[PDB]
This record gives sequence, C-alpha cells and structure tokens, in this order.
Amino acid sequence: CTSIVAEDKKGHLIHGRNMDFGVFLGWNINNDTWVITEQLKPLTVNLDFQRNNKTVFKASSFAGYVGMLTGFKPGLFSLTLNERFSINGGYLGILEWILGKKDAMWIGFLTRTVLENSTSYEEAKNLLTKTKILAPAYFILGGNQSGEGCVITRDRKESLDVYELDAKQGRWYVVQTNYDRWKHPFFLDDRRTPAKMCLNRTSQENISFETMYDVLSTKPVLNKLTVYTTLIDVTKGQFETYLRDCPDPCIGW
Amino acid sequence: CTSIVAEDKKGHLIHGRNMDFGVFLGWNINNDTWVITEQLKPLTVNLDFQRNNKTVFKASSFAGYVGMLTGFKPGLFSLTLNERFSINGGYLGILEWILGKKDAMWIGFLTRTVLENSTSYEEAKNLLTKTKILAPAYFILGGNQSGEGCVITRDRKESLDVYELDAKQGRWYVVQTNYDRWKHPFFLDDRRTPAKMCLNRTSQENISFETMYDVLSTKPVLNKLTVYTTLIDVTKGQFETYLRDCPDPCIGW
Amino acid sequence: TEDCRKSTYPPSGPTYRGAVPWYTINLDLPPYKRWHELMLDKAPMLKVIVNSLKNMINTFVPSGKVMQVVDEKLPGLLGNFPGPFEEEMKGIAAVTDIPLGEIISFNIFYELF
Amino acid sequence: TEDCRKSTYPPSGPTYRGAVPWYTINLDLPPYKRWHELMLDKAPMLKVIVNSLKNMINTFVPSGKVMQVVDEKLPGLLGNFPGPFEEEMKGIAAVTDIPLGEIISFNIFYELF
Ligand SMILES: *[C@@H]1O[C@H](CO)[C@@H](O[C@@H]2O[C@H](CO)[C@@H](O[C@@H]3O[C@H](CO)[C@@H](O)[C@H](O)[C@@H]3O)[C@H](O)[C@H]2NC(C)=O)[C@H](O)[C@H]1NC(C)=O
Ligand SMILES: *[C@@H]1O[C@H](CO)[C@@H](O[C@@H]2O[C@H](CO)[C@@H](O[C@@H]3O[C@H](CO)[C@@H](O)[C@H](O)[C@@H]3O)[C@H](O)[C@H]2NC(C)=O)[C@H](O)[C@H]1NC(C)=O
Ligand SMILES: *[C@@H]1O[C@H](CO)[C@@H](O)[C@H](O)[C@H]1NC(C)=O
Ligand SMILES: *[C@@H]1O[C@H](CO)[C@@H](O)[C@H](O)[C@H]1NC(C)=O
Ligand SMILES: *[C@@H]1O[C@H](CO)[C@@H](O)[C@H](O)[C@H]1NC(C)=O
Ligand SMILES: *[C@@H]1O[C@H](CO)[C@@H](O)[C@H](O)[C@H]1NC(C)=O
Ligand SMILES: *[C@@H]1O[C@H](CO)[C@@H](O)[C@H](O)[C@H]1NC(C)=O
Repeated sequence: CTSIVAEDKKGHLIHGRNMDFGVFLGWNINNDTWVITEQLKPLTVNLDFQRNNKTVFKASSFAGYVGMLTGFKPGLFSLTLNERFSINGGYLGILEWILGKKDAMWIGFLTRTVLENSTSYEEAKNLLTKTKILAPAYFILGGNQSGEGCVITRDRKESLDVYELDAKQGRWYVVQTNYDRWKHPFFLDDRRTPAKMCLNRTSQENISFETMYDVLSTKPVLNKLTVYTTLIDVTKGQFETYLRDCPDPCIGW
Repeated sequence: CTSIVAEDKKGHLIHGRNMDFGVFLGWNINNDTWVITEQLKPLTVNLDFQRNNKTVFKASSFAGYVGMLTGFKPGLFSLTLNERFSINGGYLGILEWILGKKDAMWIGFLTRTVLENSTSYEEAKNLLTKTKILAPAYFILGGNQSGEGCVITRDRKESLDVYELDAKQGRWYVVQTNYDRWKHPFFLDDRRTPAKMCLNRTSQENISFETMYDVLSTKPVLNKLTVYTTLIDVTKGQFETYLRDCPDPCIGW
Repeated sequence: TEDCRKSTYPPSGPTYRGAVPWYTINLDLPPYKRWHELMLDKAPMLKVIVNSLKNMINTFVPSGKVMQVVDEKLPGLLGNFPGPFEEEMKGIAAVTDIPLGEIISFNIFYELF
Repeated sequence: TEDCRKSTYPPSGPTYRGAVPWYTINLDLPPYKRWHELMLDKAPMLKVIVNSLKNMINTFVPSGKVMQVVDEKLPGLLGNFPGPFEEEMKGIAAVTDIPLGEIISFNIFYELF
C-alpha cells in the first residue's frame, strides 16, 4: 500500500492512499488477478459514522472488519495505516495477550479508537506515537493546517521515527509504502521511488485531487493488489474511494 | 557492556561504564576465563591525547585500536560506546563500502572524531545522532551540566531513539547495555535490571564515584567478560580505569 | 517504471472498476446492532472469502478440522476484546451466520499477517 | 543476581586486577608516528592475540592460507580510510611488525562483530 500526505503552495493538505492487499490466497491464472484482491473489491464500502445524526468520521473499510484502515475526521485530521513487517513482531504480541498481558491495543482498533474519539491532529499524533500495540505498523497522519503531516514508523512498544512535513526545507509531501524510509525495499516493486518521481514531476503548485490520483494510477504504485484508491481533503471535508483494476500489462505488487 | 550516566541531587554528573568483550576466541577451561578478555587486560591503556601540550581528550583503549570506546573531553562531555546487534547490519555497510559508497563512518572512528574535534555536548549529540555509520550501535553521552545525558540507539542511517535524563520525571540516570530499551534481553544475565535495582537502592542523593563503582561491581553487571571499569566526571576532570576480575563463582556474561 | 499518468481524474477507463457505496453507522445504537444493516447486504460476499479460505486451507491440512479449532477454541483462547469490538464482532457473527472465530480472525488479520 | 555491592571503592580485593598505565599521544606528530612510543611497549602482547587468533582459525581452515588473504587482499579490498586512521594504522603495522591487514581487522572488529 501507498500513503501520501501532500501540501500545495497554499498550504492545503491532500491525503491519498492506495489499498494493496490480497496475495494470501494466491493468483487467478484465468484472468491474472489475486484471489483475495478481487474478493475484497465487492466488500469495500464507505462508512459514515454518526453520533446524534451528525457525522463523527468517515472511513473506507471491508464489510465485517470493524477496525479502520482509511478514514478522516472532517475538518480535523486524516489517517491511513500501512503494514510494517518484522522478524517476529506480530506473534510475540499475540502471545503475551493470550498469556494475560492485555495492556496493548490491536492495530485496527487503535486507528478506530483515534478516528472515533480523537479531536485533534496532535491528540491522534500523540496517541498513535505512544500507545503500545501488538504488532509494528506505519501511521500516516494529516492535519487541518499546513505542515501537519507525518509518517510514524512504529515498533510494538516504541516510535522509531516520526517523519514530518517541512515546506520551508522543501518537504512538501511525505510518502510511505511498506519498508522503513532509512532502509531499502524488498523487491523491484519499489512503489516509493516512482511515487516520489511523480510527486516531483507534478510539483507542489499542481498537487490536487487530480494530480494525486495521477500519482496513485501510475504503475507500480497501481498494481494488481490495489483494491481501492482514496482521496481525502480535511478542510474541504471531501472523502471519496474508487475501486481499481490493473489490466494486463501490469505488475503483481 | 554497561554504560550509566547519573545525576546527583546537586545536578553533578557521574559517567561509569563496564567494558565487556572477548567471547570470540572461546573459554579457558583451566582458570575459567575468556581467552580474549584476559589478553585484552594487559593491552588496556589510558591515553592522554594532547594538542600543543594541552589535553584535548582522554580515553581508555586497547593498544593498537585507534578508535575510542571510552573517553571524555575535560569540562565538556563524556562518551561511551555499547555494541548493538542486528540481523544483518554490520556486513551490509561494509559491502556498500567495498563497492565504493564511502559516505558512512566506521563506529570506532566516529567516536574518535567526536572526542577529538567536537567542542560541546550538543555538537557531539548532534553528530552522534545524524552521522551515517556502517553498523548499528548505542551511544551514551554525558555533558558538562545537569540534565545533559542521553542514550542514542542508532541504525546505520537512522536514530531510532534518544533517551534523555528528566529530573522532572525522576529520571536521574540512563542505563544502556546490549539490547534495545523497549525490547527484552536475549539471556538470563539481563545486566540492565540489576544495574537499575542497585542504582535505585543508592538513590539520587548518594550517587558518586564510590557508589557508581558499587553498581559496576555487582554480578552480573560485573562478569567474566569485564575487561575494565571506568569512572568519569567531566566538570571535575577525573577519569579512572581499573582492570577487573570476577573470581569463581561468577557468570559467563 | 512507467511515465507519470496524466488526465486520469475524474475516474474513468479500464483502471476504475467502479464507485464505492455509502453506508451510515449510527454509534448511538448498541455495538451489537451497529453492523446489522450492512452485514445483511454483504453477508454473501464475506462467505465467498471464507469458502475460498477453506479450499486453500484444505491443502496443508483438512479444512473442516482446522475450522472446528478456530471456531471452538480461538474465541476462548484470545479472551474478550475491549468494547465495542467484542460486541460489534459478536453482532456481525450472528447476522452473517459466520462463526465468531472466523469473524475474529478476519478482524485481526493484520497481527496474523 | 547478587545483593548490591557495598564498600568496594577505592578498588581493592579479588575483583581489581590492577591499575591502567597512562600514555600521551601527541596529535602534533604526523599520524604515522603518533602511536610509535606506545606500540613499542605493547607489540608483544598484541602478537599474543594474533597467534591465539591463528590457532582457532586453524581448526576451520588452515591459518596460513587465511592470513595470506587478510594481509595481501584485505587492505586493497577495503581501500583507504580517512586520515589520520589510514596513516595511524599504517604506522602501527610498521612498528609492531604486524601486517596491515591484521591491524585493520583489529580496528574494524566492531563492524565485523
Ligand atoms: C477473475 O475471475 C474471478 C473468478 O474466477 C473473479 O472473482 C469473482 O468476482 C466477482 C466480482 O468481482 C464476485 O462476484 C460476487 O459473487 C457473489 C456470489 O458468488 C455475490 O454474492 C457478490 O455480490 C458478487 O456478485 C465473485 O464472487 C468472485 N468469485 C470468486 C471465486 O472470488 C474476479 O472478479 C475476476 N477478475 C477480473 C478482473 O476479471
Ligand atoms: C588464565 O590462563 C591464561 C593462560 O593459560 C592467562 O593468559 C595469560 O595472561 C598473561 C597476563 O595476565 C599473559 O602474559 C603476557 O605475556 C606477554 C608475552 O607472552 C607479555 O608481553 C605481557 O606483558 C604479559 O606478561 C599471557 O600471554 C596470557 N596467555 C595467553 C595464552 O593468553 C590468563 O591471564 C589466566 N587468567 C587468570 C584469571 O588466571
Ligand atoms: C469513545 O468514547 C468513550 C471513551 O472515551 C467510550 O464510551 C467509547 O467506547 C469510546 N469508543 C471507542 C471505540 O473506544
Ligand atoms: C484545527 O485543529 C485544531 C486541533 O489540532 C483545532 O483546535 C482547531 O479548531 C481546528 N481548526 C479548524 C479550522 O479546523
Ligand atoms: C524528488 O525531488 C527532490 C528535490 O527536493 C530530490 O531530492 C529527490 O531525490 C527527488 N526524488 C525523485 C524520486 O525524483
Ligand atoms: C580534526 O581536525 C580537522 C577537522 O576539523 C581534520 O584535519 C582532522 O583530521 C580531524 N580529526 C579527525 C580524527 O577527524
Ligand atoms: C560547558 O559547555 C559550554 C558549551 O557552550 C561551554 O561554554 C562551557 O565552558 C563548558 N563548561 C562549563 C563548566 O560549563
């Protein structure tokens, strides 16, 4: 998956993400697709969470999955979750949970708790940085003001890095895929480098829903695992998700 | 190895460390010692690095090793280095070095460059945090004022954590052994927990060269791998190193 | 890789399967009733995934005996989840006729990987 | 563990092998000459480590063939180090009669682990 928080010349924030998931069950050799990826598409839904007939937050989720992987709180902040892989992170947390240590939160529930009950970009940022979790993860958070964008690379009990926008320094966007920024990607897929190349070619002046969707439609940023694309604007309050296809020729992931 | 930076009630800093090293060559079944550890003792030397008959920095080193693992700059800061292990950190950096990418510094030389040419606690801290290195490491830094103590957990190209003294919170010391603070130790030895137990029993008011040496003389903090113990006081300018022995009964590491 | 794509928005063409439908979840309802409406609409599709998981599980080990363990032993093994998730998932299991252990496995797939 | 030690300082007793001698390194000298004085005193002991390292290597592989490679191939393979380290280590190799490749291996043992 790819998560991008971008800042136009006007300091306006755009948060876009591609949801890639579904190799677990294998490959459909009949039409060149991933089994789960195709099955996750008809399950994808937009969700309007309301309290007292008023929207609290909106999200993109899979029916039956009560945690939130893509969402925003209109006028406040936007949050997307990217998978982070470790040698043995996920299962040590489950183990301590079964053996009775329950002071850590599941990743899907934490982002749900933040979108539901967090009232600010810093409150979410502070909670996303400090809360113990059962598995490593990436948190990509955008705010309601300029400069409020960051990637939080998490360990189960520590925040290894918080990478923030610095428009003065020339950092008008933050990109996060599935490998630590200071390390290297596992494969050729390397969706991060082309994502930055296309973000660069667009330039800060032209970043928009149109140019952001252009970035997330370029292979390998778009790939066979891409279930949907989401575009978010916190201050405007617009949140839209589109199912995607990558017809041959394309790339697996 | 164990590194401790402590702060008394009067804000005075004490920096002590135990240099543990020498399993590589095996165990002497004749007198229950590590081969290298015993051979490193008669090679240990205190070094007074002078420029124009003026002391720049003093260090504890092994004759023939031009990098610095234990040292201080009188009146400015004190630096100790602890080994950090990763799945494949050390050799990926050497490999890129052989293929011509030389934008990273060797760990022993970096600490030497800091002790030799850094003029303040912040300059060293800033360099130790930001400088690219060929292998992961822990940097334990003490300053010439109260509150100037930190442990820098390093990746080859990133600083994963900087753990600082907080008199507000009650953090009058920082301890670093050979495992990341937010994780768990590899073995039973767990020299960190006894160090904190003994540091705690001493209490902030009584921390000194005498009580610090007490902490570093308690098993397993003192162990068969312990080549020497160092006690440092930056403002006073006192720097002492003692070769150690752990007679049976003791522990391997 | 590929040249950065131009003029792809608004979405159309072969890379846009379709739009995503909207549903409203009213948090004022108890957790056990929040997903009732949506799960009624999407229960069949979710069963397709489970059926496909049984087929793949069958290769390594017979799927039946595996699913007995997941459905019978996993809920007790993990214990209770904090609210509203435990009741939210219990409601999803009841409406869809999908065992709780499979609903749970779906909701913690990240930790499971 | 053990009860926290009391009254161990100043150092004495069975856990205090001895004091550490002081040496002065004059940075005004060229790098090749800084360690000459100290290495004259400590060359024999450092050779003890090398001999002890050769014997253990001998088990897995003949030590000779390994050290030909280390002494002959490693310096050129790694290239030059930034000053003063390359000249500081070159000086240590000449004074101690220890090949440069072994002096280098000693100074990068951390990266080697
Ligand atoms: C490639 O081929 C596979 C099948 O060989 C396609 O998977 C099928 O995709 C459709 C729509 O994406 C799914 O339709 C659903 O059917 C269920 C009942 O089976 C219904 O309740 C839903 O409302 C929906 O209509 C279908 O389940 C799914 N089949 C399997 C086995 O997963 C896939 O879509 C094809 N992809 C392309 C790009 O052609
Ligand atoms: C356990 O036994 C080993 C040997 O069986 C001891 O290692 C020896 O340690 C002494 C110093 O403590 C070394 O002596 C040195 O000799 C060189 C010349 O050979 C001289 O230049 C030095 O100044 C020093 O006198 C000796 O080399 C070393 N032997 C080996 C094989 O490493 C070890 O110290 C014993 N430990 C205990 C606690 O008894
Ligand atoms: C949000 O509000 C309170 C906690 O402050 C609690 O009643 C409710 O369950 C919370 N929701 C979640 C998902 O934690
Ligand atoms: C922006 O968010 C802050 C909290 O971070 C909040 O106090 C403020 O009211 C918000 N302003 C707008 C215009 O959304
Ligand atoms: C993007 O542009 C920046 C200039 O600020 C440059 O440093 C970076 O290398 C570029 N990345 C790509 C992938 O073009
Ligand atoms: C310290 O002084 C200068 C850099 O300012 C340089 O000539 C010298 O090599 C430096 N020493 C080290 C060990 O980097
Ligand atoms: C401490 O470090 C500062 C760095 O600015 C220096 O000015 C000062 O002389 C040093 N010594 C003391 C005792 O503060």
